[PDB]
Amino acid sequence: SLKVVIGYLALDDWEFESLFPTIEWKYLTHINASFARVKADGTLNINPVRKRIESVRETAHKHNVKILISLAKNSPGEFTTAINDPKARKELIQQIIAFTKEYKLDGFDIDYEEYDNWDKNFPSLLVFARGLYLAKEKNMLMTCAVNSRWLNYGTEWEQYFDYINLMSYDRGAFTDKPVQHASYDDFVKDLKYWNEQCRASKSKIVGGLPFYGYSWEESLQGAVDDVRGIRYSGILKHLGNEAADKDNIGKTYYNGRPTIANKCKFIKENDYAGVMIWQLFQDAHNDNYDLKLINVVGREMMEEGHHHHHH
Ligand SMILES: N[C@@H]1[C@@H](O)[C@H](O)[C@@H](CO)O[C@H]1O
Repeated sequence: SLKVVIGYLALDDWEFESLFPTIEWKYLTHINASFARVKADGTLNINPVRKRIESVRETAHKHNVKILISLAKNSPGEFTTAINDPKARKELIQQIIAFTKEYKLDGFDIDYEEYDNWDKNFPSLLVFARGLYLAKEKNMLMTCAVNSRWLNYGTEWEQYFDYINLMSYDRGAFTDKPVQHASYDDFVKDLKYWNEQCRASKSKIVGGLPFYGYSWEESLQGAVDDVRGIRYSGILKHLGNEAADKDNIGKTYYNGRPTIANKCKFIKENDYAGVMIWQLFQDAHNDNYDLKLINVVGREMMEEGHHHHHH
């Protein structure tokens, strides 16, 4: 089966202008334009993507990369409210299909993360999934960003998606207490979980990879964001190039090149669909080109090899 590399791209990222011209398209098969936000009434807040979606699509397509619009809650409870209301649900489904057609995208990605009353709300989420699947075009791609092991998705869910992107990161990282938010062991167990418990064929299961981490270091308390999150580019900037080949330095935990490489290796060695990346823009800049994580994924998943013309 064909391997994939699905990269998330935040279209309203502060570093967009500067970094967009550097996207390594040869190492990507799909990109998820980051978030048209779902509103309580089923309508979409497309402010984070409206200004660049068309331009991103033209570029992606020029490099034969598929582009999907990723959807997530506008604010807590809004995505749930939308799917729990019949008319708002039908409106939402029409908006997604319409946005996808209007901007000539290849599909859409569902990133539903309303954890309040998860089990109670799942039947309505399924009703939503079934609907989108029925309303979408046959050729339109339909993917989803999912959690593993800690939340049930049942065994029906899987069949409606071309690719299931496992968010194997942020594990136990929102308290004091430094932790590795994306360990190798958790990555492997998450993959197993979807194949053995959610009964999803390995052929559509894709392992998520983080191009960022967290730091509980006192010296970086202002460099990290809202939740102590820090980009790989930030990690190299403050911790030095030596950080590129480790998953931890002091109280800063992330995924260095060896681990990213090893996760990619596991994917290939066990015939999974491929890998996914949360935020391509978080990667190192060209000042550290050789230490870029996308190049590690590229060397593992999209290695051209030695070839010649006139075969
Ligand atoms: N014709 C091939 C190219 O397609 C390939 O990209 C290049 C890589 O070095 O080798 C050439 O022989």
